[PDB]
Amino acid sequence: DTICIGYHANNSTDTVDTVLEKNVTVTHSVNLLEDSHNGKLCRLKGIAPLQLGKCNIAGWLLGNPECDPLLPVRSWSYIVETPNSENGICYPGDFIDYEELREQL
Amino acid sequence: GLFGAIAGFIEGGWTGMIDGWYGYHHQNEQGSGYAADQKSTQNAINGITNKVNSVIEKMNIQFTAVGKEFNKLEKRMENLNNKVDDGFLDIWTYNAELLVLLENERTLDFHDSNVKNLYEKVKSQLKNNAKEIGNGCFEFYHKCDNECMESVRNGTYDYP
Amino acid sequence: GLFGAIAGFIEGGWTGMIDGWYGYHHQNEQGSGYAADQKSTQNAINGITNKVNSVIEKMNIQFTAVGKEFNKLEKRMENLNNKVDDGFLDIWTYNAELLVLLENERTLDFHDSNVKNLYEKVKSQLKNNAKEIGNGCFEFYHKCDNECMESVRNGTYDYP
Amino acid sequence: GLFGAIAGFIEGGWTGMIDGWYGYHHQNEQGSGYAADQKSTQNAINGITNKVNSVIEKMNIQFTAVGKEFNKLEKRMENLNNKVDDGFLDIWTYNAELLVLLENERTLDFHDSNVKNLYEKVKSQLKNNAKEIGNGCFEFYHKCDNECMESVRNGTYDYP
Amino acid sequence: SMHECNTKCQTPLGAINSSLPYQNIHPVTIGECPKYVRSAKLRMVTGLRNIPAR
Repeated sequence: DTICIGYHANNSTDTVDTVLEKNVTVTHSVNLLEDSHNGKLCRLKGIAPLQLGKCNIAGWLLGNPECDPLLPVRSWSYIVETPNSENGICYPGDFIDYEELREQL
Repeated sequence: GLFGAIAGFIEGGWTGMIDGWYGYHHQNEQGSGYAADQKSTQNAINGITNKVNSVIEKMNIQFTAVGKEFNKLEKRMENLNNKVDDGFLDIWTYNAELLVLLENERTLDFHDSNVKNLYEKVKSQLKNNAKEIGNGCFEFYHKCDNECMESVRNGTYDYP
Repeated sequence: GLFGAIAGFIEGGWTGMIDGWYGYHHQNEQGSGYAADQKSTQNAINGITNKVNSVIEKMNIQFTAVGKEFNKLEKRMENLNNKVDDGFLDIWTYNAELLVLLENERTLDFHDSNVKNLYEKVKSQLKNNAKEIGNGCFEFYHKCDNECMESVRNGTYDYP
Repeated sequence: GLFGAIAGFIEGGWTGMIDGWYGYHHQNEQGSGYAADQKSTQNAINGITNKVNSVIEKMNIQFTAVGKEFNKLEKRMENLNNKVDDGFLDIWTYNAELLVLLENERTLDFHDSNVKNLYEKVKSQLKNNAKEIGNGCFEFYHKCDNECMESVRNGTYDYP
Repeated sequence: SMHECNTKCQTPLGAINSSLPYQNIHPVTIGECPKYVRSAKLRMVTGLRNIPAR
């Protein structure tokens, strides 16, 4: 008849960093950091975004002929461009207060 | 650790406990086995759950944050926007990593504390009925049953 | 708590102790009453006064901060101003709610430590000439007066 | 401090110790000398070196921070620039003095912890062969060699 | 690419569907997302130090 006080252990190879020691092996832990994403553009609360695609803001708003598929788009939850959003202004000059117009939109 | 139980006088943790974070390995003549202390386990779990809640609750959700575009004669207000976005991101990353090092240490201090508070609680019951033998292990003078072991678990065993 | 005296080995605090945060109860033949331990009370008050000073004096007073005006073609510098004010207020509320929850737990740990440092100090003075009984209380072996009971308070009584 | 060993039960530190932060002093028939307990001192030096590295690592080196001119009709954007520069410098000065006061308290508590861990490992080892005198000093009941004092440093000591 | 998925948070790389307080995917966000930080590990301990005694 003996009685021994002790603490828990397991097979858990979880690790955490402290001020005293880095990568201390621990029985349980959870990550507060997120790294997972769908890899996809998705609907924001059941409503689909506008995808400008081959066009930018200025080609849609002026109604550039290469941006005619974007002219019937009434509503969106957010607006998306791509790295190849080159179909904008189709005759040279300048767009006065462009930076403010996309900020309104 | 800090208080001196976790890798301290108690040499290692036992995989025979799965029921809780703190427990008693009884070694009766009626048979050996492990039995977790539900009090120190649940007090630790409640304190950990409130720490897990607190760190997530203080992190109020990030809303829609989009990049601002500026023209060729707006390089200063671009570098002000860059300085603002970088300088906030530095502070949020810095507070996130600083708190993680501090709270992981304070949690290991807290668990070492809970083994110590449990050890002294059992020692104050086994006064002149037992001697300390294995740094956690007590050896009884009169040999008592699994009922008398459970009396030591639940906070009774008032014997001299 | 952490140190295991406040709601730990001492079950509750006395409402007859008002003179200091730490002290002693009389249970001698010369009658009951309370006498405060001024050294544990004052060192706790000094630590509390310095942490109260620290948390206030680190916060250097806010000068005049007023709203800024923006026309219909200045919505970018309006939303940059707003992002700066909101992002600073997020960090400020976050640092304030970190400090208050952390340092309230450290204050409980600090006071719980001062009850340990007092109890172990009286145990090391009393030794065999008094034994622990009422988890805080010490039964005198040979028995002695309120002068001898006072001598334990002031840091003398070096009797085996 | 927070564990009652440094400035507590041991009255003061020894200037004859130079070998380490925690150590013993024997008074054998073989003579006297200060000899550090290596394992506790080195573990403390690792804990201090890791915190010293961490607080230097967590800040990232300040790149080119150059002042920006604004004309007579851009004084709002100068007051945005100045508010951003001041508000970041406020927060970073507050973070620096926060972690200095907090971690300097935790350092003294950590060393005080390591001195009580050094005393309690010797108390649990010497057991029935020695009593307390100067609170830290252990008069033996059998008189054993400086080899047997080294057996208390490494923590073997084969006699109950 | 756009798909018939739904979410509470979008980024330029893809849609996050999590309740964790921080993220490290992209600073640009739409809807209610976790806080962007440059961290690679913000793992908090819930248990004690694992010492299996094996």
